[PDB]
Amino acid sequence: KLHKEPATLIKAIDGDTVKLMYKGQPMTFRLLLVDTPETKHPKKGVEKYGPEASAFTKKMVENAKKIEVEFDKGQRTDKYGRGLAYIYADGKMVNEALVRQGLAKVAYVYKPNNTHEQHLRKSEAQAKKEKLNIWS
Ligand SMILES: Cc1cn([C@H]2C[C@H](OP(=O)(O)O)[C@@H](COP(=O)(O)O)O2)c(=O)[nH]c1=O
Ligand SMILES: [Co+2]
Repeated sequence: KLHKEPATLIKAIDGDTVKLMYKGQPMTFRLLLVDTPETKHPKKGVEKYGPEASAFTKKMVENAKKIEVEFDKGQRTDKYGRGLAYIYADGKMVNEALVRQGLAKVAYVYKPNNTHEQHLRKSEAQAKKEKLNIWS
């Protein structure tokens, strides 16, 4: 099945991208199955709820005692060299926490890297029926 491995926070970049020390190497990790509003790129840019999604991920990983990464069963990095994982901060999955708050939408679902897709879609449906943030 999937397994969690330890990692150490270096820096949170924005809502869905964080830099971590993993097995002794610095890497940027991109959260599987979600897309947060942009803070960066001019062909996207500071989007509504981008500042709040970044701050939520930053708060969540900086205050954690333990960060764990869980790779899915397909490729572990994307075309930019970013690690593709589910990230956990004291056992809470950051990717699901964002979707549950309406600060991310379920996106980039590429098989076989989709083990938690239904769990995330269930949380996104709840954030939409509660009209949270993106969905308000
Ligand atoms: C989440 C994810 C993104 N990506 C790619 C798709 C997009 O490519 P392009 O940049 O060509 O559009 C980009 C989205 O990342 P960001 O949302 O960080 O921009 O990263 C993957 O290749 N695999 C993944 O699992
Ligand atoms: Co994004």
